[PDB]
Amino acid sequence: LSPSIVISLSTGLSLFLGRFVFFNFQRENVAKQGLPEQNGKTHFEAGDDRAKEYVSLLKSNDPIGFNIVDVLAWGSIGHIVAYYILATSSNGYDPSFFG
Amino acid sequence: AHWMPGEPRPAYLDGSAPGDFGFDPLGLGEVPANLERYKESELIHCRWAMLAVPGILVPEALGYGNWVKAQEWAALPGGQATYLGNPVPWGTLPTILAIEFLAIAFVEHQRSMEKDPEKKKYPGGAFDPLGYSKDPKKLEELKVKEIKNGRLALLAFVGFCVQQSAYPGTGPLENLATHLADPWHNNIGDIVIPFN
Amino acid sequence: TFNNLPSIFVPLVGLVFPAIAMASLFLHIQKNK
Amino acid sequence: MRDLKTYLSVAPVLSTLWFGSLAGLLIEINRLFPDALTFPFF
Amino acid sequence: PPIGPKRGSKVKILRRESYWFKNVGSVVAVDQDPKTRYPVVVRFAKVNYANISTNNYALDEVEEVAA
Amino acid sequence: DISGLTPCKDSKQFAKREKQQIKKLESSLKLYAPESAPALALNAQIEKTKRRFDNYGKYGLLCGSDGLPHLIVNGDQRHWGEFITPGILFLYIAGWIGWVGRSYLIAISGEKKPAMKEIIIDVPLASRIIFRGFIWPVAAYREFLNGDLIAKD
Amino acid sequence: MALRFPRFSQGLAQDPTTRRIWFGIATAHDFESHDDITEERLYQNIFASHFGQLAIIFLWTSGNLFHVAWQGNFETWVQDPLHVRPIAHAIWDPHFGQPAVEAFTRGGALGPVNIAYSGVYQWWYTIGLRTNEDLYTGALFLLFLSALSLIGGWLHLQPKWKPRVSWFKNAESRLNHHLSGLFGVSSLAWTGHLVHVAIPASRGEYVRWNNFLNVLPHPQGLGPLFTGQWNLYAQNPDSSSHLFGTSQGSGTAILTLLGGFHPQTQSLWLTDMAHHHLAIAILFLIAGHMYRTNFGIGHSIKDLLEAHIPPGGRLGRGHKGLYDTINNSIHFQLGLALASLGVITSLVAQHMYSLPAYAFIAQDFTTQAALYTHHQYIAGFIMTGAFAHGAIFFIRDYNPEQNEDNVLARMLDHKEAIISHLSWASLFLGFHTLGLYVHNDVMLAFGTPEKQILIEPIFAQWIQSAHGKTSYGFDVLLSSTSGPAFNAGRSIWLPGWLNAINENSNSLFLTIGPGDFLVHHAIALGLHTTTLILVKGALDARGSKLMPDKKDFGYSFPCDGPGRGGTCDISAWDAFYLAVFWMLNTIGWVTFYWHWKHITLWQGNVSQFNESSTYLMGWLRDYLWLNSSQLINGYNPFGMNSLSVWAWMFLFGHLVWATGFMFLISWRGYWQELIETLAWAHERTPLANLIRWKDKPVALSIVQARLVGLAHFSVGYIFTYAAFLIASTSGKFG
Amino acid sequence: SHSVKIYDTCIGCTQCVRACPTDVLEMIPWDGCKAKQIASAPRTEDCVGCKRCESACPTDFLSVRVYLWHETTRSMGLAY
Ligand code: CLA
Ligand code: CLA
Ligand code: CLA
Ligand code: CLA
Ligand SMILES: CC1=C(/C=C/C(C)=C/C=C/C(C)=C/C=C/C=C(C)/C=C/C=C(C)/C=C/C2=C(C)CCCC2(C)C)C(C)(C)CCC1
Ligand code: SF4
Repeated sequence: LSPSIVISLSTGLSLFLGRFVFFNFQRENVAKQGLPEQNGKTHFEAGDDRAKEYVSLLKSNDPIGFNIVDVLAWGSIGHIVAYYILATSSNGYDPSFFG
Repeated sequence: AHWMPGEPRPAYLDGSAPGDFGFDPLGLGEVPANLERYKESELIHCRWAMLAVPGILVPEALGYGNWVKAQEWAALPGGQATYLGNPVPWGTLPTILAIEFLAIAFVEHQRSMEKDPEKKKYPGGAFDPLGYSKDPKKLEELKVKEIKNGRLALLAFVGFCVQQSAYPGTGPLENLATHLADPWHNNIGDIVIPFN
Repeated sequence: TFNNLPSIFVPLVGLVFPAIAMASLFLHIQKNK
Repeated sequence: MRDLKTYLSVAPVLSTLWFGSLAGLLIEINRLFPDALTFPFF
Repeated sequence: PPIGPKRGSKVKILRRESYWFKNVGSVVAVDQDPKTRYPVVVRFAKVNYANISTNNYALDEVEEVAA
Repeated sequence: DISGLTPCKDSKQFAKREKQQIKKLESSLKLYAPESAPALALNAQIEKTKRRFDNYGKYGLLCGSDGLPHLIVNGDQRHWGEFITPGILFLYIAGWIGWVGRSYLIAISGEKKPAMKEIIIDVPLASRIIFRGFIWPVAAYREFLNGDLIAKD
Repeated sequence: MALRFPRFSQGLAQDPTTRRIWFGIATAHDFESHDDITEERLYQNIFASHFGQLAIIFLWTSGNLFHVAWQGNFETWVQDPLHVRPIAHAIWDPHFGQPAVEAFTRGGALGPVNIAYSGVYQWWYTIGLRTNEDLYTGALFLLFLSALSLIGGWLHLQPKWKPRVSWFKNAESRLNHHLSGLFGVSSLAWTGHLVHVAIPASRGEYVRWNNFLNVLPHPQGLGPLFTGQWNLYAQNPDSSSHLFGTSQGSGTAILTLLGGFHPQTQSLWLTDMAHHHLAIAILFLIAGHMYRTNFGIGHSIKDLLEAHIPPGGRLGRGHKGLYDTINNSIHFQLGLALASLGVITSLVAQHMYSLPAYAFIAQDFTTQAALYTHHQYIAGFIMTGAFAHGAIFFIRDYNPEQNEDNVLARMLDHKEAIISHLSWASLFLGFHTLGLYVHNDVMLAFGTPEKQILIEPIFAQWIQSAHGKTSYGFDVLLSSTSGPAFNAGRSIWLPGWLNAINENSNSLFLTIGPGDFLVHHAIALGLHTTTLILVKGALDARGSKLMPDKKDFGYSFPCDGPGRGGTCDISAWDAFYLAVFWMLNTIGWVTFYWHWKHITLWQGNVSQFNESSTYLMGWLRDYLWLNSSQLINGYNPFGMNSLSVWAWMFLFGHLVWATGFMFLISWRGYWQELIETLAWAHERTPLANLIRWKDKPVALSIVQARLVGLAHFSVGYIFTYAAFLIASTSGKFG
Repeated sequence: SHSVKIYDTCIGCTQCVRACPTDVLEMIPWDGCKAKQIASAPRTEDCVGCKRCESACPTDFLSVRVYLWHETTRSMGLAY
């Protein structure tokens, strides 16, 4: 398997899990935690004028609600698992358990 | 129905649930939501272990393995599974892990999204072919049978794991063969009481 | 004159700067607005 | 003797009697079994 | 009606700032005036750090022990 | 031979320590008449030393490179006599004491002024209470099960 | 705000006495207690102060670099490192006599100089930095960073950039950035340095800023990384014959995991440290992207604490409400921070000696002792401060009604159990450790050392045997070849690790014995007792049965009067103050143990420690009396030597350690009634009625004098032991 | 200078006033105790801080309560 094939397959199978399988769980956990609450109020509600949850980057169209940040997240996991595969395969290491 | 006659039953263990023999010494199922989670996880552990017991004994009787020999091939780089002698062409370590993850994650995460606590354990329908659910007077008997055989299989899996721990390089049918050859002098006693 | 520079700075930091700082901070200690 | 047994019942007199007896016990044991570092009697 | 415990009733203390907190005591006397804020005089077996065995306590800073 | 320690009956440094101490005593024994009392005390100390080293030889003590008996307190049966058989013999005796002095404190807890029995010990009551702690472990066990070991405030 | 010098406090400014001066010095950095204070202004002052501290840190490092560049023999040290003395800085003392100039001329210098026992030579030589112009450039850059931190601290005090209170309370974005960038990108950048510079610098060529864009750290270059063939970065590990600083026996690998030491330097491989910092960079960059900041993903630390309530209530309400008692409380933040910092400082000390990272730092023996002693005393102090700030949190910042029944209020619910079981553990340890030490003292006294109670540390020897140390015959996971641990690692790092740990000459997992057991239990006594004092002062910070209103009196207050039997030293501050004594004792034990074990290893007679560490007259004779000969002979009547300064500092530390006893033993009241007589004498002495104080000269306050005695005590402790540990380890050098 | 605040647990025994060496305290009429009096503290500016008032207060913890605070020449016990 060439490394381009490995990277592409693992990334595709990561944001496939993110788009279809592990979407409702991730999003319901997100809604459960919701926001970082500083003394009941959020970080932006209490002030600080910089911790506003960006919506111009999260408004992207999808029937299920996939955004570019989930594309980065599932896909960072993708490239990470791909490079784990690639390095672990390219390293000719013998575990040699019991022998 | 009591795991130990004479011990008082917990008030939350009435006997109505399948396999409710009142066994809660440590007091884990005192709150009901944890008890429903525990029932679901008990049935999941049970079903996996009792599917596993054939997958441990059968390939050791005829499949020419001993249920850990079926794993050593992945511990050595270069070499794939001998599914009944013939090698499998689906790769050896990484791609089987990919298929396992991508399949059982989907299955178990479509299992996770169930909200009805009875379908969380006893879904039925597509998982109930042959119509062995249309008569609760026997479905309760069958649920008790599932729980009982599953707890038996869980204890048998402890037997597998610990007979593997005591004797590192054997299998359970070899243990039973040793116990059928010389039953007295080749039992657990040489390990609970190590001579040195 | 680079072996002479310690002779310039060790007094200037150790005798002169302490006199400066002690005087200035003693005035700051006793000031009243 | 009344009120002498109350004095000998007092904490220092009673402590010196108890610790003199106890110290003599330990001292005579160490005379009998000197230089002990193990308990070999099982 | 006489308010509070009795002149020999056993009582325990729920006052956080007392030496005898969660420790039982004997009610010496209860001042029947409804203007003294701390009427319940309690007697304790063991002295505090001030070598004092008694203090006046409130009605809600006290709990009639069931012994 | 645990922890890289030769036994003391086999350790050459242990015998060398014995011989060194014995020579150190004999060099002090020469200054006195062979029948005199200091000389006899030194000879008694010499036999005490010799049988001390013999007993540390026979009781399974392990000697290091320095040549001194080390104690293996881990739990090996061969060396239970170094720590555990004494240790239980401590926890018994110690637990005698605390089970006595506690019981006494419970027996003089219900007095009018119970502090004048702390400083003036009732020898009859204390002598009745002292041997209650002989078989103290069963009393402490049962009082733990009956809840009488821990006050309920 | 106020009028006189404590402008931050109009209570000390309106103090006619000299207490004004002292307390305005002391309470200057206690921004929480100043007048007209707000949480916003408190946070902003803290931020600017952090900038000032970073500026001073970079300035102090620039000073080190400048004084090694200007007055150091660093260009000569990088030629023959293990036989040329470092030079910290020059010395121009106009009180020096000509013999002292003849004596302090070391390292092949033009004049008198000071020997760098700090290890900056070894560390700088290991990370590159060959010529003195490199150190000059580094000092210039750190002066620039000092000015940058000063600029930032001034800029973030102006109104246009004064950050808001809710910005310092963003406890998710800060963790995200600090894990990802401060911890991860910084470890990644240190890997970049170790790969582009320090590994080429160890292997000859000098990759500097002018020629680092046109040299390859690996001959392929980013093919292995992008193509995933990362094993190509572990091809030529410069095996077993590499001369550090020259290309003889060098290699091409940059991230090989070898384990163990260099053979020449007896330090870790720069390829190992490059791969290390890379690995933890990946781990910290992953761990950064955890806390939700702005982007709709991540955790909220609130709903992690709020959600970690166990059913059954064994903890109680769990961590329900603990985000607010840390986010809104800077003393909880500071206590946790100093706790972690003391733990990892002790870890730095315990790993830098046994796993030395710098070239030829295990070969200079005074450097290792100075470093271990330094970081361990720093760690003990930082730990004492962690606990002191926990006490200050419990007094100033703890809100019981906000955190009812949670995991933090349950501390105060059963604080007596914690304090009493710490008072059991410390009491047990002291009784038995001292009993065995005194038993062995008496056995050696009575000439029967065979009767000693030499309890072998089987449980640490078993761990050493679980790491490959074949010196006890336990045959455990890494000492046994037939094991899962000696199979899954026998191809990667266990070769080097085994060949390093089995070497009896290095500090890696030293061969221990019964003296090591006994002194480890003394160490446990010290840790448990310092912990007892500090935890007891933290949990009795809000109040006790003797003073339930202690929270109303603040952290530092003298007492509560002689009433109620007597309330001397009842504050949580006083608990801290007594715990500094027990801390200095504890670190003195750990460092005496370290220094004697190591000086006996370096000398060669490990048998000396093994036969003499079990009884305390062995510590007094064979360590303190024996190793202090060359020290106290630093200046004798017929001459002096290079250790004259350490003899003088030894006696100086003795003098101030004894002067602290004046303030600790002798208390106030005697001194106020003395200074009353002195004030009478000044007001009735002719030609001195002309001169009159403006500050009425009162004696020192009580809590102040406990602090001043503790400061003299600790200064003397530290200076005395520094002098002894450097003079003894530099008088012979192993 | 100092802050001698008292609390309503006072029983009117008049021992803090009789211990006070600076006349900080003085009994006033009150209706909260059997003795029908309570110990005020007008002359807090004369308080040295000796806490003889609370080394003589026979309550469970204390009624009179000295909180040490800004120290003046009267509160630093200075005859010069
Ligand atoms: C009479 C005794 C005496 C005195 C006065 C000195 C004086 C000095 N020695 Mg020392 N020395 C002495 C005896 C003495 N020596 C003896 C007997 C020996 C043994 C042979 C030595 C060995 C020795 C060595 C080895 C070195 C010196 C050095 C120095 C110089 C330090 C440079 C300086 O001022 O930096 C500034 C001083 C300091 C930073 C230290 C003061 C720290 C203060 C107290 C703490 C901070 C307090 C607070 C924040 C500020 C308040 C003050 C504020 C108003 C400014 C200085 C001239 C060094 C030198 O010349 O290098 C440049 C040096 O390396 N001496
Ligand atoms: C806490 C630390 C510690 C420890 C563990 C020890 C331990 C020991 N020391 Mg050391 N020692 C210590 C502190 C310590 N010492 C200190 C602080 C000092 C200075 C004061 C000394 C000074 C010292 C000297 C000078 C000597 C010792 C000796 C000994 C040994 C005692 C042998 C002996 O007479 O006991 C024998 C046992 C007893 C006395 C206990 C008897 C208890 C009674 C009879 C009741 C038991 C029976 C009971 C009824 C239960 C039966 C069961 C059932 C039938 C009811 C032992 C190894 C001696 C030795 O041999 O050197 C090694 C020795 O010469 N020690
Ligand atoms: C990725 C972006 C980023 C980065 C790099 C930083 C960096 C920093 N911030 Mg933070 N900050 C950020 C984003 C970031 N911040 C955001 C988004 C916010 C708003 C929420 C804040 C809010 C904030 C506040 C409120 C404060 C800081 C502070 C700091 C400074 C920490 C003090 C220090 O030097 O620790 C250095 C510590 C380390 C590098 C960790 C090392 C620990 C290891 C485990 C030790 C062992 C290895 C050791 C390094 C080896 C030594 C060997 C040899 C080289 C000596 C540091 C400059 C503080 C400060 O100082 O202000 C100026 C401060 O008060 N920041
Ligand atoms: C050598 C000096 C020394 C010693 C022995 C101790 C001993 C102790 N300190 Mg420390 N302490 C010291 C100096 C010392 N301290 C200093 C200088 C300070 C600074 C003020 C403190 C501050 C301090 C604080 C703040 C705390 C302690 C605590 C403790 C106890 C810790 C538990 C322990 O180890 O008990 C084991 C017992 C001992 C080590 C006692 C040794 C004596 C022997 C074993 C008793 C028998 C002797 C003999 C037979 C009696 C006969 C003599 C006579 C009747 C004729 C213990 C009593 C803590 C505490 O008490 O809580 C438990 C605590 O919170 N100490
Ligand atoms: C007072 C207070 C405070 C402070 C406190 C403190 C200061 C503490 C400290 C603490 C500390 C200072 C701690 C430490 C700890 C430690 C630990 C807990 C450890 C653990 C470990 C482990 C778990 C391990 C493991 C392992 C090993 C063994 C080795 C190898 C690897 C492994 C991983 C396997 C606060 C602010 C908080 C709050 C308030 C109160
Ligand atoms: S505070 Fe003390 S002196 Fe004053 S009335 Fe109360 S009890 Fe009497």
